Amino acid sequence: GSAKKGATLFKTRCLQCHTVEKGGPHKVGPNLHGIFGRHSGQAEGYSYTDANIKKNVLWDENNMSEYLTNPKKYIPGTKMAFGGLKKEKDRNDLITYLKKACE
Amino acid sequence: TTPLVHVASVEKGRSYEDFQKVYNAIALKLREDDEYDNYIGYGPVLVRLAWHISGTWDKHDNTGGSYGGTYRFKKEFNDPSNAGLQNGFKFLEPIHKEFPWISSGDLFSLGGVTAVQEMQGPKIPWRCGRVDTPEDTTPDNGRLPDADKDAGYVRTFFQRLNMNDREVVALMGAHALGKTHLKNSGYEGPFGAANNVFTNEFYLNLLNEDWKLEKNDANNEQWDSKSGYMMLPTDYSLIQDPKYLSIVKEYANDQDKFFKDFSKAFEKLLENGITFPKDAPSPFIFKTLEEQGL
Ligand code: HEC
Ligand code: HEC
Repeated sequence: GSAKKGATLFKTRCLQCHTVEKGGPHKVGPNLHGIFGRHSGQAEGYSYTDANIKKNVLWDENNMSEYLTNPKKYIPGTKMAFGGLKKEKDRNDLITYLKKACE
Repeated sequence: TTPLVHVASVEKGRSYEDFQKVYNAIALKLREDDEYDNYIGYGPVLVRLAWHISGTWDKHDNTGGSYGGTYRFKKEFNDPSNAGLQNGFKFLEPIHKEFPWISSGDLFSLGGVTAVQEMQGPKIPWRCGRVDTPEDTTPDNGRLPDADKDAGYVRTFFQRLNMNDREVVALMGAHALGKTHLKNSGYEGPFGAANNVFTNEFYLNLLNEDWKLEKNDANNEQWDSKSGYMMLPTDYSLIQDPKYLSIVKEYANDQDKFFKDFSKAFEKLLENGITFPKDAPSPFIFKTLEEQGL
């Protein structure tokens, strides 16, 4: 996918609630640094819903795609108020960008 | 000659299944045109359009309101208060051509309901029957509220729409959606975090964020949070007024309650000035794209 297009999608649809940089501040949602290959609900300092912790999944590019399609569907009771990326192209672009941005 | 009365009249040979397909067309276009306004989508502007075409109502002589579909005429179209709603109108344009039988008033109000539902808001019962009225029935400009006011102004203004304290606080929760644009209203910035998902964040943000009153690029004064949000003076006055403040805390602690009250208030808003006869069908609750499998 296009990381630069994915950069735009993050800036307009994610940035208001999430930062990507290492040691970046918690906001509406948790910092997403090192999010891939980490268990859900494990960002230190952040207060998750227990539904997010109960889901208990190591985040990878496939479950991220499903989650971002419909967050309430993948994790019922989540407090992430996000409609969902309904275009697979945008999910591929976003995840591509997020892959490196939060390394 | 007797007070002006607007009798709901169902579009000839149209029923619930017909309006679901209009709903579907609106909802699908909402889903697919996701780039508008930096990926906010058309959701918020459709809600604003529905409230603006309804908010011209005057309870004292039944002038204005959603019935006549009078937004389609230039006098109401070019209302400075309505700047930006052209986008919502052009959005609904291809849908109107696909369903030319639906009245302008029915389409505008249905767009708002669809938007609220698709944005995961509460279910809003909706009634058809609005009928297009001539161009001289169009309300004069200036019937919509100003932003640089206080709670006293707000309470007083909504008397004209027959809305009480709870209904006002509920309806204002719609400012969880979308943003202000400088070239439209002289105010700039997102109201909250979730721009196109219907939540009770309006109430939570008012109470829990740190706000400061400052001048924007239009030299208008608005409340800005350190978290990057903004609120109009009329919005912030809901925590400056004691009676408003109680209801604000209520909806902030209970989204379910807020959804219930908003649904009532919004439908009331869209139906003000309308007389529904006895033969009229029961209000419609439309199926979202989500529960249709999309
Ligand atoms: C607020 C308005 C948000 C927007 C827009 C987006 N996210 Fe979010 N996110 C938010 C919250 C409050 C939470 C926690 C949910 C809970 O139940 O506790 C989340 C969660 C995530 C996660 C999972 C993090 C983890 O399990 O540690 C991810 C990976 C995530 N969010 C990413 C993400 C993306 C990619 C977004 C846009 C495309 C996005 N979020 C929007 C708050 C909000
Ligand atoms: C039931 C719905 C509703 C009610 C009631 C309502 N608003 Fe809003 N208004 C909206 C929505 C939704 C937006 C965001 C539109 C967008 O993002 O395109 C908005 C945006 C605005 C804007 C900026 C529009 C722009 O594009 O710059 C102003 C100004 C405004 N509202 C004023 C008010 C005032 C003042 C009141 C009451 C005293 C009020 N509104 C009540 C729904 C409502």
